[PDB]
Amino acid sequence: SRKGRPRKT
Amino acid sequence: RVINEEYKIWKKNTPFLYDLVMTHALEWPSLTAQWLPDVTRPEGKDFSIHRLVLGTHTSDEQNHLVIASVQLPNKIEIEIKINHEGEVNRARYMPQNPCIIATKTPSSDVLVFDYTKHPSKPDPSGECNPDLRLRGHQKEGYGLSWNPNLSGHLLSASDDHTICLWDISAVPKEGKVVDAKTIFTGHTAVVEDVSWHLLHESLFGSVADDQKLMIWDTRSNNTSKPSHSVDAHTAEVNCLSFNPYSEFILATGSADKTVALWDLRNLKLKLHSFESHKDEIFQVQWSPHNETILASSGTDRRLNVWDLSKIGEEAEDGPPELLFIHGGHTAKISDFSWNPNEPWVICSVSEDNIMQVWQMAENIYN
Repeated sequence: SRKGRPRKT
Repeated sequence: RVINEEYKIWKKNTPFLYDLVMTHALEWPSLTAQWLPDVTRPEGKDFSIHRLVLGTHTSDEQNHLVIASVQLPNKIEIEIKINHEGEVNRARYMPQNPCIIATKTPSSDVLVFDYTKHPSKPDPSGECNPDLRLRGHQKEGYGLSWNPNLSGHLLSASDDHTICLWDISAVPKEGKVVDAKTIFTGHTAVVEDVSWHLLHESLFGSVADDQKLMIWDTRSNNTSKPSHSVDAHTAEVNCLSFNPYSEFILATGSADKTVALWDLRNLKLKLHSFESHKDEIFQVQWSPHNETILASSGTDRRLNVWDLSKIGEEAEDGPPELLFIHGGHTAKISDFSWNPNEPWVICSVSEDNIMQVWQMAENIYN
């Protein structure tokens, strides 16, 4: 959707 | 690919394109950004301290509502983290009391926090203990707007096709839940954004996946029919912004890759269409300092700055009204905010965790 899959730094 | 090359050109010309570029990788990405209106300017220092409302967007980890500080010339640090249930879709401070922040969650409830009533360090238990939970929606959303003329009147847009309004000004001290005062049902698809007018306490605009811009009068008893309904774009409309210097003017941004300019006195005809974005636009915001200046961002990883005064001026770089293309991000831009105390400073945040605080070169805007 509008949001992607996030990843931590 | 083309990203790497265009980024290399950007890097090369950065010293001439900017008076300031600061880059910071947040632990998790923020979907939201907004400068708080306060600035402290210490007498024995060559910088001032500004603050930002941010959020987290995690996978399998506690999310937080975040306040960060930024040192700007005349370092970026996290000052407050408040436990938040799910990612922060959007967070906006209340003009009449900027300690009050509303947030949109991945569930239906809209939350309100007064950050002075929470610790600066979050409890590791992870309980989300908002000051208020605002009920009325059936799904998550993005649009969120506080009325600058009616304290505690908040609008929200939802994927449930509705707009909710709450008035939180007279909630009992120990009350923790507020039911919507009014629900507006004019749209026939996901409502993407909502915004109050700056001057008229009863006027707000909404935009939706039905391709329409709607203008609403809160004094009307008919909540299913707006004052005006406008076929605004040829695809989903994701955002809108009212011009804070020109009471009849607003802008919308769309999946059709354009920003449309509108006059409330004649909404049947688009005033102008700004074309340069190569993909879906998610945010549009007028400059807080300059009436003819507007910015837009989205999935093409660009933040464009537009100058209305150059429309129709006398080539391959873009139209004359395109003032600046910020190419510092190499991922979709989620949100951005013009700094209200330092002209031309912008904070923009992208899906790859990057936050940039930047200011184009003085010679570009003269």
